[PDB]
Amino acid sequence: VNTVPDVNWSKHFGFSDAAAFAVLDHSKFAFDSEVVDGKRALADSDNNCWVNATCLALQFLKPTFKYVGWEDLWNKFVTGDVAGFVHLLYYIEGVDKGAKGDVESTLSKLDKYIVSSGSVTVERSTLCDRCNSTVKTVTGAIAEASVILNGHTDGHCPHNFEWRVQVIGVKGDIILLHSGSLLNGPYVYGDAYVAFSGHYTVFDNKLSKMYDGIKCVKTTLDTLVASSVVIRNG
Ligand SMILES: [Zn+2]
Repeated sequence: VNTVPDVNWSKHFGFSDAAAFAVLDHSKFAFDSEVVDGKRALADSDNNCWVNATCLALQFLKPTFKYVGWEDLWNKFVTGDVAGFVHLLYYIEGVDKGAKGDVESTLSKLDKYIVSSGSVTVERSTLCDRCNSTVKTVTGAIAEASVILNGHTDGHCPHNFEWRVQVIGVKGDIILLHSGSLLNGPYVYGDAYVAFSGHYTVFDNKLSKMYDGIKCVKTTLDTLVASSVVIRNG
């Protein structure tokens, strides 16, 4: 009779069924957390490693959210009230509590809720004399691109020349989600990498440390297979 209208929640959160999220208790998603080297990390529990990696990646990115409700739940997350933002991730990605989710799939959905912060330029080059190399610049906070330093082949033109795809520039701040099969480095340089340790971790590339839940391990990027890279001011 006297509730916030449903369209008020949709404006607040930016998706049409937000009232159905807003009515739900979020307290089952209040995972234990600690602040480890200045960032909020979730203790490993209930297959939540994918949530920890998503939220640590976002803290390396430093996003500005487009919608007030996201901004509010994010500010609460960083100050230690984590449940609402964590539930929001399970809700948006569509993962049962207790099941594993895919970090890159989740980050990909979050792009529309975040103010654009960077751009990535990918060249698809060929030596063919009939076909032309192409260049495409994607602008956002999260974008799909090969995270392999020297690029990768991408099939052939009909004249039998290889196409090669490669990141040739990054401006601003952006997370690149790896596009193809998982491979060893060298990787495009960034501040942090989402990686596989049999589960998700996040590697800080300036401190050379790996977050595993709330634990921290000094190790090297060479020991890891990265699925995404967080790049800051180029
Ligand atoms: Zn050709």
